[PDB]
Amino acid sequence: LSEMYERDPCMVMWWYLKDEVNRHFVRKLKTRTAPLEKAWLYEDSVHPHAEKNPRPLVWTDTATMGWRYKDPTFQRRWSPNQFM
Amino acid sequence: SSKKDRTFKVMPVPPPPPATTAVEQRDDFADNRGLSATTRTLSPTFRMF
Amino acid sequence: KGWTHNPGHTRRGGKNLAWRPKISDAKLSQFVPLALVHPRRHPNNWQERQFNALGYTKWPKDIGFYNAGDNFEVTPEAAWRLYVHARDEPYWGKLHCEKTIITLLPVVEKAPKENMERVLDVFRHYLKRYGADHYIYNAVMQAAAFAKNYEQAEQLFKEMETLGLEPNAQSYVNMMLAAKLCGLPPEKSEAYFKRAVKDGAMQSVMRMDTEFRMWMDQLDRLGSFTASSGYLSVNEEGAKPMPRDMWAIWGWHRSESKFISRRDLIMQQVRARVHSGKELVGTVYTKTRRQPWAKFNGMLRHDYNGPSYRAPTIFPDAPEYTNEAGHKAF
Amino acid sequence: IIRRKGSYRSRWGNGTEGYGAGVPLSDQVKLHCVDNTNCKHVRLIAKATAERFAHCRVFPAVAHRVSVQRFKGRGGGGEVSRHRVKPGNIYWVCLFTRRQTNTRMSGLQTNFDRNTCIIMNDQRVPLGTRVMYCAGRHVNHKYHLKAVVLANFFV
Amino acid sequence: WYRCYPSLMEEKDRDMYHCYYPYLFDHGDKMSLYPKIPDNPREWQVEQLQTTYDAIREDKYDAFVRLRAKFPELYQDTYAWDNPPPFGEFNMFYSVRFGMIGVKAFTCKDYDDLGNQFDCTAFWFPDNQIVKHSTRNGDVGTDKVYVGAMNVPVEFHKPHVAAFYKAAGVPVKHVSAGFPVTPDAYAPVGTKLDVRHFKPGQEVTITFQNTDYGYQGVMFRHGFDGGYVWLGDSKWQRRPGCMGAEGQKRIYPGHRMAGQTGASAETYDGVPVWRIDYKNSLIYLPTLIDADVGTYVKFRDTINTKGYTLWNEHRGTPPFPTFIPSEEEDLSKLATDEGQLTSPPLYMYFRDEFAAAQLVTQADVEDA
Amino acid sequence: HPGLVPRDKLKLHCEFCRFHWVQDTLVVRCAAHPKEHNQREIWLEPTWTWGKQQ
Amino acid sequence: VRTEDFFSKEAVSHARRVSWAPHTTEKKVGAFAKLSRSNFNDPLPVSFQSEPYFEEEIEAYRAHHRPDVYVYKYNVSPTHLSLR
Amino acid sequence: APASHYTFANLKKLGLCAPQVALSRQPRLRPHVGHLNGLVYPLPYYAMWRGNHDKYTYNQATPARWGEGNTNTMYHQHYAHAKCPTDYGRGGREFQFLSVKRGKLKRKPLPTVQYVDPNSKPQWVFKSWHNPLSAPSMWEREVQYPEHTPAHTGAKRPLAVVAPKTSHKHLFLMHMEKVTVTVSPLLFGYGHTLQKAALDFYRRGLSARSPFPSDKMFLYYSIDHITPKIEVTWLDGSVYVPPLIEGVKAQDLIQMVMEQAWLAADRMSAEGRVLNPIAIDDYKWEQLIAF
Amino acid sequence: DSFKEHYHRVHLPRRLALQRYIKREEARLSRHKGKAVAAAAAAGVQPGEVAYKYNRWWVSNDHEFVHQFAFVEDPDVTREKRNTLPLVTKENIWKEPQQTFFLPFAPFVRVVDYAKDPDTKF
Amino acid sequence: GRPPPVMGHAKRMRFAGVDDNPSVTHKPWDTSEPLMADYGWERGKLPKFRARSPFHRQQIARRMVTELIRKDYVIVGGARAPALRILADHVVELAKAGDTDSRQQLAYFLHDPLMVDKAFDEYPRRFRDMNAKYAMMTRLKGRR
Amino acid sequence: GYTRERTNRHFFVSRANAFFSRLPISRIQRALAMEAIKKGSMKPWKHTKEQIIGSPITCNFEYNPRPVRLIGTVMDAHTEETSIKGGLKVYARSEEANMMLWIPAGNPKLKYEVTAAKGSFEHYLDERSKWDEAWLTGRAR
RNA sequence: AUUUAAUUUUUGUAUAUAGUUAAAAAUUAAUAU
RNA sequence: UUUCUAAUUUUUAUAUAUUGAAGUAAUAUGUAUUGAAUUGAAUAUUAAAAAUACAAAUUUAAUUUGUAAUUAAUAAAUCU
Ligand SMILES: [Zn+2]
Repeated sequence: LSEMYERDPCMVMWWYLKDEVNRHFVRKLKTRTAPLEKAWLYEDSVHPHAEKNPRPLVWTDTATMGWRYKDPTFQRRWSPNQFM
Repeated sequence: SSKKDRTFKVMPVPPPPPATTAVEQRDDFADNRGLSATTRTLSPTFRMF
Repeated sequence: KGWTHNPGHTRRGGKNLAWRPKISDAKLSQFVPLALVHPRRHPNNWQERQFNALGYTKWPKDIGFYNAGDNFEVTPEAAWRLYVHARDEPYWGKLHCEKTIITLLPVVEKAPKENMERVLDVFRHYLKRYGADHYIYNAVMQAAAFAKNYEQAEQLFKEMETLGLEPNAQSYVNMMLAAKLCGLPPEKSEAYFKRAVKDGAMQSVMRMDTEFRMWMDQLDRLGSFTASSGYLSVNEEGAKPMPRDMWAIWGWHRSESKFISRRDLIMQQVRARVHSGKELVGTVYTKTRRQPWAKFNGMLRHDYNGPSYRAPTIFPDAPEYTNEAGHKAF
Repeated sequence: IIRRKGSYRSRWGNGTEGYGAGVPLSDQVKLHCVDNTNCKHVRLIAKATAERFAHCRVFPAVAHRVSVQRFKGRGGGGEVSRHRVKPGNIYWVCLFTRRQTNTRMSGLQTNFDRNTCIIMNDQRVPLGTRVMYCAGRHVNHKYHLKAVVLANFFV
Repeated sequence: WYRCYPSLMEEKDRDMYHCYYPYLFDHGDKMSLYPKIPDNPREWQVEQLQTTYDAIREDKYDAFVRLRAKFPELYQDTYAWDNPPPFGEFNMFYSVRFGMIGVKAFTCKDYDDLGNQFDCTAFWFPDNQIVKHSTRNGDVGTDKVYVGAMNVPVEFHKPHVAAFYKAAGVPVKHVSAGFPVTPDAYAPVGTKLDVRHFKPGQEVTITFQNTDYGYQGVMFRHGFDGGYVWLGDSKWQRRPGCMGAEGQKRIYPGHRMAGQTGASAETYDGVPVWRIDYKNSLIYLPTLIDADVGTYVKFRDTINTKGYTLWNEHRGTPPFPTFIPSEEEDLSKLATDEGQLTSPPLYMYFRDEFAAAQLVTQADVEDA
Repeated sequence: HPGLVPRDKLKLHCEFCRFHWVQDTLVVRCAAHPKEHNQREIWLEPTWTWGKQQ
Repeated sequence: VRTEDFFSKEAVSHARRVSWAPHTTEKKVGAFAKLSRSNFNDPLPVSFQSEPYFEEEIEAYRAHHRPDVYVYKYNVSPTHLSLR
Repeated sequence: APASHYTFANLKKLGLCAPQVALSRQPRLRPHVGHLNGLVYPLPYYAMWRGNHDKYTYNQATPARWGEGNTNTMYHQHYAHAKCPTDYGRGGREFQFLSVKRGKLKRKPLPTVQYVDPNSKPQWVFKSWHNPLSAPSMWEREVQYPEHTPAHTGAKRPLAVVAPKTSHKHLFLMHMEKVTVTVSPLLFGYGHTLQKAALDFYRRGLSARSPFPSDKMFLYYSIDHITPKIEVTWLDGSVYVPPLIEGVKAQDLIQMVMEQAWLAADRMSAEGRVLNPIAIDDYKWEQLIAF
Repeated sequence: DSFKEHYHRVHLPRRLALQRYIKREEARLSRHKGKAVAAAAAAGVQPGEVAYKYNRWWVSNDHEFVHQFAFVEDPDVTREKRNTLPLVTKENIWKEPQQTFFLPFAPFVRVVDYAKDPDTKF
Repeated sequence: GRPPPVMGHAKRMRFAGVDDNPSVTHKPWDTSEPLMADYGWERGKLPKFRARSPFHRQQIARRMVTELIRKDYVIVGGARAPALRILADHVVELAKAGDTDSRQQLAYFLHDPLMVDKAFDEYPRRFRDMNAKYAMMTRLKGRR
Repeated sequence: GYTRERTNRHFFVSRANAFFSRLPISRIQRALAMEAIKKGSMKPWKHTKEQIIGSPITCNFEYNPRPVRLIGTVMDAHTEETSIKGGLKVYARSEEANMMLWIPAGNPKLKYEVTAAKGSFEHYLDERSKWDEAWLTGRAR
């Protein structure tokens, strides 16, 4: 992830949006990417969008816990399922 | 095996407002307080009878 | 069944040179940052969790506030209100009292009349508890200098000899500083510095004419509080109730951290105040050789889930929480 | 086994087409030795997996058998002053010339009548006294000349 | 690529105790040996000796700037510390001049003073002129100079093409290509380049369309073996072998195969220059290129040859922007006798024989 | 340097044989007999990842 | 003919070196050119692989028994200033 | 004023051969022949360590360990005083062997010496590698001014700058001439006090281990509640009392006086006092660790 | 389009619009610093400038000389190229043939003074 | 490099320059020769229209020349036309020369003797002043 | 994955064979070969017959021991004019060997002076049979 | 670069003797909008 | 699985460090005995002797020297 950060820090962020937009909208290609091209990644604060007046995002992180790394391609074969 | 569940899971709760009541505004599983602590904005206008 | 025209194991797909450079991982691994610091690994949720997870407290601005340099300070007129309260306490040691006076300086230069009795009441009381020392003399002399009452600096200095106390190495600087900021020319600070060199209380390794310059060219870098030239002439303080970076360091390594849990700050102040049968004390050798590189380097249990949760040290605070002003900058 | 790869770019050609031309004389090519020895060299088979001048006798020390024609005529005792090659011995031959157009970096391309050689010992010390033939300029390298003392003159 | 990796210097340790010269901390206004002491004194961390006169630094630095003046002969190369190279002037490691379009014209065999035969292809530089100067959003390292060639009737170009040259003011040129230059190597739109822009000892890089060969099979396109002549082989004299392995099922991309065999843009990287007929605008290279006569071939410079810059001090310095012949000089007077430039000896020794080291003199021939 | 299969097998054979945190792996490094008495705890390579060495 | 490396280091920092000009027996013109006839040694032991970090060292006479001379919570020395 | 390259004749003499930059069969090292996409500069190898590409180059953020790209806004006690927060550069393998920028150059002028009156001609003391670290001409100023010469003390040259930093076991007579230790047994104390810390220093000095001349140390019982004094007198007669800070003990005082012994013997060597050979070498300099 | 190719075919005209912005703002900052004071911090000294870096010659951790190359192309000098005519080339350059066979470097101490700065190698 | 980049033999293509290179092989790249059986897509060869054999192609070159001479027009089809017009500029290059070498070098080539009796009479009178391009190749519109 | 393999831009596909009449190609090769008969590398030839045989005395100044001097009997005459080709293919029968070698005729070290009046269609056949008998009986059989 | 030469340092080390390199050899060059 | 609807089982679970304790001193049954070419606490075996504390080692052909001198270093306090 750091060797990817040398190349472009914005790509480290774009890889993860793709993983949350492809968390439901994988089915058809049009809706797989059309959201992705709605966010604007900037490795620093300066950005051309004062003319759009981006309203701040009143949001505090919910999980104080850390991020586990779960392999894409991890298969959960059986779930707690009441019928056991 | 099965299809992956691609539904829309609900999002986790926002943080409650700071306490500044001293009424034990912090307590979660108490009889008095409904879970939601949403004293947002022009809620005083929503004056209920 | 041999002799291929194409010798070598040049792989087929992995050729991009950006995501797979043709460099032997033996020679490429030495760049993998195993001490990677800037893409920081401490979110902002924790900065407050790890605050309270030390036992630290959040005071309102008037009592104190982590300043622009993330160094907790006490606000004057909140310092004196401690000394008003805990002067009788059994655990208010010697250097506690003088530290009160030093905090009373950025007001005794701004309120030279209403706060020049606090200094003396710290002075007059300090002698009643502890006989008479240099701490209280160097401090109150420095306080009398900032009050621009140079005559009081002279009136304090001549009592060091009157009490046998040989004027300390500072007791010249407290005077050198006084004779300067009080509008008096040199040869009233020079004649003081030249006293110090002869008595060996101060040491100057240069021709005596130039060390005195290097002295004053630090004593005008430190210009008075009411002037507008120097560092003390700056009044801007970073108002912060908690330091913006709770894991900052003041050494070389993460285990040389800056903010230490109360329950370890105490077991530190213990060993620095007991016998030192392992590490020598008062010497530039420091037997305990710093090697914060050869120490442990790996994410623990508390580097992933974040700091534990100890309930904030917070006051039910019956006094009315009234907000009834905006106070700032002393 | 110096090979090439016919690809309109790597291609031996035939000689007659510039330096590094072609045909490095594969394993067995029945050379015609010319030392002053028992080797009567209507045959002396080659046994090393290459031979040439651009391929540079300088480096390889090309082992060669002797598919003997083994004398014109000799006689005496059972064991004599050893210059008389046994019919099957293996010797590191020093190729002199070729029947093939060997272009050089001077544009001079020489084609000789018979491709010859001189038997040399295991230690590159020529097993022969004189030499009854010429030798291209690929000799004069300190590799063999220091033992190939200029048995004669070159071309 | 070992011996190609330059000296490795980690960024984390390019600090004061490393700098080969006195390390200089800037304060925004003036350089000074010491770190900037932040004016808000609260900003200082505790136990961080904010230095204002360090008798160890100041004296090591006193011995530098004084001794450079005292004994100048010795410390001459240390003057690039404070006297940096100005812009222009052909910086050795920086400047990159453009290249000139060319035409393959014929082939000749040429020999040195020594008898080294060079198959020399002689390229004609018909009419090379700067047709337009480019960029990419005015960025750095993205500056390109375009060079015309071969003055041509305005009809032989399509009207949409010729309407460009007519706009630029240059006479309409048959062909034009874009060379990357470093901005200090520009010229005015309308500069007529001349062949002497190259130096007889240079090493040029040529790019052309290597001669088309049609749709050649695999034993020609690449080198494939295959097929005994009279030893069986029902129908297999030239067909390829197994394409995939067995179970990949997916002809791994990159299988060599049959193909169109070579009408592509080819490149020779470091071919040196042999002669220059600056009266005929001919430039002779000691090589054979595989292109039909008339193949427009563009000539950059070879940039670095064996870890060493081409245009360095010891080895020739180029006519930096481009060679502009003097005003007294013209070519209509002189003849091919005088218009001929030649190169140094490319090969150290006559190459039919070996180097003087391997050839042995009679002294050892008389080994005794 | 023979990986002493568990950490607990580590023993300081020489006076100069001490412990060291060579990147999260407790090892034994000795100036004397430099590789002769060297021991290194068994653990993942210093630069592993989550898909290669779990 | 020890260690064929032969100009393998050729490098000593401005720090951690000592000075610049030696000469064997002769003088240039300066009427004082008795310098060294010096020696050509190895740099300080293994350069920074052992100690990548160094703490700031004051002049010796400023180092030993560094006196505590303060102004309002700052330590003023004849050369150094620091927030105690 | 030599020639930096061998000449053909010079190269030919030794039996060597001229290196080909030419049509040779060899590699003719030129990586970037196909990989570097864009304008490539005649600096030989400025893109190899990155991976021999020129790809990304536009981002300013890079994974930075201590003292690299964006670390400049953190306080690291080393890189605080060892790198100006401006010049901090890119990541490790993304080093800048060549950085090209656009804009008008501003070459700020060099700094000048502080506390040095202009034109004041200084006497020059020349140092170099040759001097073994034992040499006094090694640990002191190089350029000796009349400004940094203490005259209130007799000094022929500004004092030393750097001092060796090593731990001293024993109180060997480095250059002292008389080490007196005054106490007042009228003062009393159980446990570690200054009375105990100074009196073991007498034992630790009089020890059969320390090479200190046992007959040159003088005990002195005082009366008037004199805090334990330790007074050392050097050959020049300038007495020195190591300050007995509370919590001190033997190995500190044996360390204080011995460490100061090198400074004080330096000041004696500055006034012009000739110095003697010292037997002990507390600073290991002629020693190597063997096994 | 792949993943990484996508992110660029989306962000390629999003970085250009970003830097072309700053320059377009760089002209704004270049205005209100005309009538303003000499220079602020303002990301340096705040003309369109590049300060010089005296800190470029390093001796790396392995004791080997590492020089940083920094070239600062002047926007006013380059346009001063694309207008004027370059001077006629000196005849001592082209009428001389460039040497082919760069010869290896020979070490040397400068003069009778053995300064030479490699520290050694013998 | 020193040897040609593509060694002794390789067929470039239709529509390819000569790219002269040092080689042992012989290439004409010129076709001034009269009444020649050099059919091919090279430069020194006239276009080889299709036929069963280079013999039978020569047999088609006979009855299509002896029918252009017999009646001054022949509506010939395809790649025979560019291959015939060069045989009409050769017959006149044979009929102009006149010497009894040529009159046979056409007698060997024409199926009928009266033609070689005609070609040598009208053509010296006809083309006495034209020196090349004796055959006009005008294309009819409706493809066969 | 895939690859172009054919570049048909207007710069690469265009050919200058049209505009090539601007260049007097051979009249350069004349002068090109004229600057090699002046340096002394070559001496003019105008000969079609009268050169099919002669008597060159080659002086290949090979640095090997010393210049090699081989009496020879030319049998090529490769080019028939003073141009760059040259090509004598002298037979040269060194002492016992037979070495059909052909001189490029432009080489400064490979010099040779032929003499006419022996250019006999007989003396040529004299050597051809001499090299035909040498060729055949040299295969090592 | 894996069919090894000749230089050159065969001295360091010890019973024989190393190590960057260079020449030569294995002879060929490569860009989709 | 008639159809609209409602629902309590969720490809989100906590990962072992603070401390290269390395200064502080001449000795004294004694170099025990045996086996040993030799052995003195550290060849081999033998190990419950003593007195005025320091015999399971490194070291040396043996010894002496010289390393070493049974210590603060509370992860437990769950984190939601
Ligand atoms: Zn050990």
